[PDB]
Amino acid sequence: MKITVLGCGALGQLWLTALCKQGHEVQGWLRVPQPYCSVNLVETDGSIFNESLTANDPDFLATSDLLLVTLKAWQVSDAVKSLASTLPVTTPILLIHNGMGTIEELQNIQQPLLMGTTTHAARRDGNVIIHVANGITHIGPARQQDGDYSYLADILQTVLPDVAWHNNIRAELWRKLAVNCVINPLTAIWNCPNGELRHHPQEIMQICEEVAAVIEREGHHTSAEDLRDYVMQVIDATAENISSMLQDIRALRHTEIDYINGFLLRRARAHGIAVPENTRLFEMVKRKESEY
Ligand SMILES: Nc1ncnc2c1ncn2[C@@H]1O[C@H](COP(=O)(O)OP(=O)(O)OC[C@H]2O[C@@H](O)[C@H](O)[C@@H]2O)[C@@H](O)[C@H]1OP(=O)(O)O
Repeated sequence: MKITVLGCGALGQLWLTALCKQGHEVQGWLRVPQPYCSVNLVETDGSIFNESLTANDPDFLATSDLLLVTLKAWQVSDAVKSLASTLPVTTPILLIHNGMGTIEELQNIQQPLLMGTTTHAARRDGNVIIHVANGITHIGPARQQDGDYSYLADILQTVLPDVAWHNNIRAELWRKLAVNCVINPLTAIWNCPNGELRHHPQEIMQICEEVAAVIEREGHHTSAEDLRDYVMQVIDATAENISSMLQDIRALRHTEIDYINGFLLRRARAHGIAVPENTRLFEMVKRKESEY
């Protein structure tokens, strides 16, 4: 299959590598055009894939069977809209990122729009990407109009196992969002590893009470206790890690906060829910951001 991968960062190079290894015809797409896309990825078995791949070829884009989008949330919707007039109107667009609210920005996309999440881990070390952990990728329809593109899960399962189609991808994304609304801003504000959050059960539960209220009203049934329990399992699993948001703060990069607690705020507003703690996290990270 012919794929354009938008984003040639860690996740993009993971997908580009896996795709090349199965003989799919690929290119990269870079927001800041460069003559080619550098892929330099060390697999779980220590093998190296180091390859310069085509980038930003509009004819390749125009005949691609899939646009696979691996940008950070705040980069996604502008980049996708800028390509959508070139991409054939039947060609699916699959977004994989953390955070939510890009779909709300892509309502007028005429292409099938899909969203995805994965538990693969790919970490940048220098100019090298390391495939740290294998995992599971779930994809499904982004909006109610988007139909059955499960064939894409069947193809991608042979590229980067495991992949499954989930019509209720949106419920899964909300549950991930709930965890992200806790771990990311608290770690970024407190400049601590994820496991330190254990010591703030009151603040966690309060964030979870707020998120559960919003999720409930969005039509997905959940509990503050269920979200808290999932937050603690994720914290337990990543106790020593430095969060992506804290890494962003430490490196003086723009964060994903507008698509994490920011998105929660926009959805809370729309349902008349008061979210005082999420608001504080959001404003605090925004303050930290505009010191650099
Ligand atoms: N397992 C996953 N499941 C669903 N989404 C994932 C997963 N892993 C990452 N992503 C997301 O894809 C988007 C792109 O992530 P990367 O490929 O890591 O971005 P990029 O490579 O541009 O940035 C990575 C290097 O350059 C810095 O921007 C960053 O801190 C890192 O050292 C973000 O929303 C990234 O999420 P986040 O910003 O790392 O929380």
